[PDB]
Amino acid sequence: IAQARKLVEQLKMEANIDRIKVSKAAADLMAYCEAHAKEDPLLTPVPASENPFR
Amino acid sequence: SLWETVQKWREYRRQCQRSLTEDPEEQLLFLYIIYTVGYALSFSALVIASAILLGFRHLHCTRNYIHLNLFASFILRALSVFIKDAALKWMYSTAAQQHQWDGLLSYQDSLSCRLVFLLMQYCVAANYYWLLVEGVYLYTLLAFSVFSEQWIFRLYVSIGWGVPLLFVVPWGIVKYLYEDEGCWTRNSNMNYWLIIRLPILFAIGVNFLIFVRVICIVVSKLKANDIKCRLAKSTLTLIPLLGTHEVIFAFVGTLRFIKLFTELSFTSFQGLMVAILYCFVNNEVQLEFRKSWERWRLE
Amino acid sequence: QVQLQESGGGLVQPGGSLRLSCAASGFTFSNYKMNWVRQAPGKGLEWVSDISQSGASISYTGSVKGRFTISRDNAKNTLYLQMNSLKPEDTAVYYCARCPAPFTRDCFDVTSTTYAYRGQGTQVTV
Amino acid sequence: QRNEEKAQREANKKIEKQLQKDKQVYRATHRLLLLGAGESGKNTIVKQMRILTSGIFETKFQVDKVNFHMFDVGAQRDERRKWIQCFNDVTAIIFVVASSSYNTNRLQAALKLFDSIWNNKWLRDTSVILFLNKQDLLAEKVLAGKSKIEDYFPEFARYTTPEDATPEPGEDPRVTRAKYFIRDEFLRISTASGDGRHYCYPHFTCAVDTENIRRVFNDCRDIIQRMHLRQYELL
Amino acid sequence: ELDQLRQEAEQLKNQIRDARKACADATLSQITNNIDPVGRIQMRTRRTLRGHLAKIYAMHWGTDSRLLVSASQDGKLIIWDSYTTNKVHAIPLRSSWVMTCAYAPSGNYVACGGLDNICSIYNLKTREGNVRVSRELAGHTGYLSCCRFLDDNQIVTSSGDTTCALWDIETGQQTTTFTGHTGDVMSLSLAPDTRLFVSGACDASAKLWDVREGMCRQTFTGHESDINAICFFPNGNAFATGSDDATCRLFDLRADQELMTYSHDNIICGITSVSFSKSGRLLLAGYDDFNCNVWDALKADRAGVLAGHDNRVSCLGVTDDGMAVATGSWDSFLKIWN
Repeated sequence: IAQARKLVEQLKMEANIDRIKVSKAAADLMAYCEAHAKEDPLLTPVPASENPFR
Repeated sequence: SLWETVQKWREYRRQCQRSLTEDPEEQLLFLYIIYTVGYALSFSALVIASAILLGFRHLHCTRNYIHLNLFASFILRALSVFIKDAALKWMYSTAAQQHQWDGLLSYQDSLSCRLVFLLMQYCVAANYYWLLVEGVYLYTLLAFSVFSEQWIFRLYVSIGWGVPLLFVVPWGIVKYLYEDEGCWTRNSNMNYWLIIRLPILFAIGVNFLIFVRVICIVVSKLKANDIKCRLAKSTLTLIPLLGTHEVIFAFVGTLRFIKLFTELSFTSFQGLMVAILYCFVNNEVQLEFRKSWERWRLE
Repeated sequence: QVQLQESGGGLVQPGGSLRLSCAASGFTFSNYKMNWVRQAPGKGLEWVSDISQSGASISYTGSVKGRFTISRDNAKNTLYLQMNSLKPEDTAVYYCARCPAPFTRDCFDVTSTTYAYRGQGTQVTV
Repeated sequence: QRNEEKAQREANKKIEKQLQKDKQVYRATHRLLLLGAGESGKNTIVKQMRILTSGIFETKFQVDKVNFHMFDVGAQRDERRKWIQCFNDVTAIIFVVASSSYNTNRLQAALKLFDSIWNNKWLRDTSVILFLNKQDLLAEKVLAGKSKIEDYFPEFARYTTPEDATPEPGEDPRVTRAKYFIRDEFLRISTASGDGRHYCYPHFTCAVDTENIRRVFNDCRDIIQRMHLRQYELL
Repeated sequence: ELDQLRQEAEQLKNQIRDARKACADATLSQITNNIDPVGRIQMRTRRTLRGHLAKIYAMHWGTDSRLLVSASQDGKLIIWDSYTTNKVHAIPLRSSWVMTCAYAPSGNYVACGGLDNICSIYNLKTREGNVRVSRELAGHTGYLSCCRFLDDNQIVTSSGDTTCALWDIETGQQTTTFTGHTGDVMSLSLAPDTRLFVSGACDASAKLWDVREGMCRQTFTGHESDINAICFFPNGNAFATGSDDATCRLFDLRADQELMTYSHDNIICGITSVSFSKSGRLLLAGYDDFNCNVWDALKADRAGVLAGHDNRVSCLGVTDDGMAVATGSWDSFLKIWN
């Protein structure tokens, strides 16, 4: 009985959350990717002189 | 053919010295072609094989190390036979004249012939003891003889290589200081042939016993779990690896035509058989080749 | 969310027949083998029947041999159980259970007391 | 400068020497996963050979100077499909069963447990040693009349004692027919869809038998020998 | 009666599902349908660390991207130097069944744990100079499947008894316990700021927890089978879940809904580990097909394959600065790729 009440309360507090549109989240993700990928070693390999594994 | 001629010539020289001082082939070519093509095929197969067992970083285990040592020993034996044949052919083709017979003796009594003969004998011994090493390793695997790697692999390498040296150098020293004629080719004393043949016979007997016991183990496995076909296949796979074929005649003109033909025909292709059975048809090598082709085809 | 719902159970006189249906939603029906597990009062979960991905391999427990039969409609993504010659000892709760991973011959802990991919169950009394 | 990197190289060399010693002591021991159920009796099996929250137990015993290292799993949850993958490198999986479990049945739940172990993806190579425990209590259960094995398993009526049966002297034929029916149920699963990579080794063990140390050794020895012969394609 | 509460919970779930559907204005595929691809990405094994006997479940990088700890199923932790392939430390374990390992952000401590239900913490900077167990954390009732340090003194452990816990080292007793998962928890990923985290379990459902608050916040579903791996996106507003149905998915916390599904009809075996690149543009994922894979998190098309492991790939880890990617496997090998 206690578990069922806890689950119902959890669902109740989960329902009332701020759910933004999917387009906004996708835009934020793309902004982060295209603004921070300029220095991703795997995406754009650095010259093979400063890599400590060569 | 020609060694009979040279021994007749040296006996004639002995007779002349005594008088002055004391008294006041088609089948050969056929057999040559047979064993030379066999040894060439074995050399090619094993130089290919040793580049597979030592170039994958996955098959590197204690089994494949002994297999690679076997392959190296077979390659060494074939190479020594090639050198022996080439040297003999160059000696007889270049020097065969009536007045140039001394040129034969000057190189028949030289140390080069003796060194080549000792290398040939050492190659034979180091090939008849790596089969024994493979047999004893398999027997230890199947007879709860597990022990440390340092105490096992180094001992096996010693048995395979050093012990052949350790019973071919006494033969070399006893032949260098006692008789020393005909570059130690023919057997002057029987005992001096035994001091190099008996350990080989012991190795053959031991690996034959190992073959018998392994076949008994396999029969016991197959009894409980067709059966005859599987047992025959296992035996036919095991015979070339352990060199059991040598028990047929090594424990023994008339037969000399069939004897030489069969012995050389089997011996020349033993290397090819042990390469095929344990480097190409083997499952692990095939799986690794397929995996390599899969991981290369992505491009 | 993975959902399994079984229906078609109830009180029946001995010797009758039942048609229990198992509707499945949230996953590809074909990839998974599926099970029927029953729990009698006073006893733990017990496994009864199983059908594989293609429906070719069907296996039963000893107590239901020659009486029950099962099938899967992958197009209608549902599982069936049919009973024949009911007995008083078949009064139990029936759970339509799934397989934790796809493309496997058989899978563990289906009959556990804390499994996740099983339905609420149908009470069948005789 | 070189003194530092030489110091780390010396540390690596000593560590590698320690790892070689640990490999030597590790490759020489046999790890067995002991399975079964709460009513099977594996507790008595562990206690009998214990003569040399926690989520796993440990018992070390030597047979003929061979290290056996048996893992009894305890204090875990009912689900066992995620920690069972840790035991895909063990020599064998001992699977003890209570033969007299029938009369609910609870013996079919043992077959389904053995069915799932046999065909698991990571246990396809691990051979299973099968112990039919409670072989004593089965004798009186069938020699009582109130057993009725035929209702739990209909096929017992149509089953005849196999020719290769070797019953112990003084055993009732009805006892032996029931005794060998249970064994042939597990050997039905093992011989079906198992190829030749792993096998099953049934035994009619008991809780008052001292040979269980020898039976595990004599079957682990068989498993390793069959493994070596597969690398040589000798089987 | 419980029936009416069951229908109430079902109606609540239906309402939440309807709200999530309403919030789905458009699919992420359409927005990224005209984005620039990255092209095929290839990697080569720069280092190969050897010395572990049995398989490897656990591998964790340090904060300096130079030392990594690796756990082996024979009862051994090894601290490597990825630059020089030099074994700094080799620590034997009391329990030979270790399913996880960690590395303190300060680098002072490591942790282990597994089938013995105990998490042992080892201090590598002892005054004497050896390595000994600082303390063990007993109290869990199931095999400890993961454990990640928050700081030198707080450690969160997920166990097979369906509950996660937060422990304080000095006290040695459970500070907090997060319950609610129905199946056993497989992998939890700490937030980049270590204020929240995510726990994926075997009930085909993940949850978001506030470590300070002590209870669940959001629940995410969609998977059809066991969740084997969880990994936070670099900015902490998303996470990728890999499961046994051989599909990966990306969930956004604020949207509280699945965004993109990385799947392919060829893939049959499930994912066993996931990780993200330092910029979040590259999602690495190990599989049971004995080889890893590389995806682009936006275009959702495979852009690379990491083959070279001849057994199951169990642990996959990208460095903090995103230079190298280490992969350990069940063949007892670690491979560093660059």
